[PDB]
Amino acid sequence: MLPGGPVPVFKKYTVGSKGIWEKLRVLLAIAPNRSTGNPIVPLYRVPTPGSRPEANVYQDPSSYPTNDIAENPYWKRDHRRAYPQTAFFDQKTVTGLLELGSEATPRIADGEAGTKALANIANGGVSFTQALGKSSKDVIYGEVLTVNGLPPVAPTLAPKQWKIIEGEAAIYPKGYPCRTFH
Amino acid sequence: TNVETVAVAPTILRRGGDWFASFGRERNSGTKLFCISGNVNEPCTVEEEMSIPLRELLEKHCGGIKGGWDNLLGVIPGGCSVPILPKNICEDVLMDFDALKDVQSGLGTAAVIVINKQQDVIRAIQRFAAFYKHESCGQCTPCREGTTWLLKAMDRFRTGQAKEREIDMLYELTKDIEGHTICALGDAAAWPIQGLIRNFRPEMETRMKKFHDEVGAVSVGGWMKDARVEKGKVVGAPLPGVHH
Amino acid sequence: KSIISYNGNTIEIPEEYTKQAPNRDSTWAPAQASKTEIYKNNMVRFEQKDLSKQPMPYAGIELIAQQPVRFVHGNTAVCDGANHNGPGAQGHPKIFINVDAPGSHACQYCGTRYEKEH
Ligand code: SF4
Ligand SMILES: [Zn+2]
Repeated sequence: MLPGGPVPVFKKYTVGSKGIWEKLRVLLAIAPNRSTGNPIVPLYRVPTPGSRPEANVYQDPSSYPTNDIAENPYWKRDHRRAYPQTAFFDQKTVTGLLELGSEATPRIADGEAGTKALANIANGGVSFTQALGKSSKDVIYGEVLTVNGLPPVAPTLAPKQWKIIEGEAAIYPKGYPCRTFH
Repeated sequence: TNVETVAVAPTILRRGGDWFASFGRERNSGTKLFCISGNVNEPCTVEEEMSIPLRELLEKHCGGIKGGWDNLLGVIPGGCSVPILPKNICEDVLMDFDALKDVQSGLGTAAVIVINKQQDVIRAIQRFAAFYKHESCGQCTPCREGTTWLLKAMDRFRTGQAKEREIDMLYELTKDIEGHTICALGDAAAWPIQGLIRNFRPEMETRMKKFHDEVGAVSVGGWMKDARVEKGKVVGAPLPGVHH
Repeated sequence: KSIISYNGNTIEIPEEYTKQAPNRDSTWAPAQASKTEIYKNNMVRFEQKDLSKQPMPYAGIELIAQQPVRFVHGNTAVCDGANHNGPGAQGHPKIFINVDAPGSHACQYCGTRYEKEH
């Protein structure tokens, strides 16, 4: 058998038949495994929800480092005021990253010279197409495109490599026009 | 100014200054009255040069400890506004500002308060908290409230009506005071409890185990399981400190 | 009771139904409408209806004056209207009443009173 059945009747929690009527049912049933579907009164919904003993012992559940009373400041587990800013990049802020570079790969002059170099781009001093044409191969092939020269693809956060299940594990047999992917 | 600080001054001026530098270590010069008190054989008040060792002061100018130097639980070398010291650190620590500061303490009015092993140090610290509660001017928030929380806690740790993690709660309660006040009394209300926790923790935990065995279990805040507000009062548990 | 309508006619209503509640006649708040002003303004919708079967719950302002005062040793009384019989809170938030002053003092949530033993 598989991890998903079939299972007999004496493990299903339904009200069945008893005696000769069970022998007759297993004779006259397309699938004797199957149940009437009526729940078993002693078990289902017993004890009633308004008489559960477990409500007197119940206590509000918690997790340890948040219920810790001593070294549990809120300003460390304040994840709302740590929210990530909505970054905005107009063509000005992108040409500066092109003509100049970035904190990881600087290409900028030191001192007030480089400061006014930033200032020339903050205003309309140099344009995006001008610095796209003034960009050496190492700039584009490594900061706009890839090192291989190919453009990047629409990224996936959590990639999914699909797989097919066929034959016996599958939900439906081979003949049917539906299949099963893991 | 302090009385002594001006009282000495005519003599320092008359007599040349340099000899005062000749007393004591480089930055802790001179003589300093010491009011010894407590469970000492011969309580006394004396004058000595600074940077004198604590042990010579305890043994010579007084009668030594009552019951012997190894019948020593701790010592408080500046009064209640200074954390207690343990026996290990009383063996070689000079009675100056600097070295006492180097063992996370300090010299106050140089009033030594000695405590044998026959005493309840926790009873001494809760008393200092009851004092500071009585002497808070009541102006700034942390002293007004924190002192009373500290009293309500120390009165429970005295009988064990607590959990172990309440001690780290208590350390945070002192840090809620140590720098957020106007005057220095808030720091003085914090420090001794920091010194008790730093050194004599197991006595607290042992009294707590003693409560858990002799009375019953306990939760945060001294609430037991049978505790309840019945008819205007809490009835299902002991209430430490309430005298009114 | 005979209540004069605005239009010059009268409105007869029996005494058991003019009381503001079966335990109290008068109103317990200035903005409360007395039953007479209610009827006098709304008889069109009370006309063929039976007043015995309309809701007439008891007032609490009179059932709480009956409750005996409680006493305590100290300048504080704590109240928490907790059932003590079933699980959970089931009451009202803890409130520490000062009771140093000569008279009784009542919780603001429930009206239970407390005194300083005298
Ligand atoms: S810390 Fe000082 S100023 Fe503040 S309330 Fe206490 S005694 Fe008053
Ligand atoms: Zn109340």
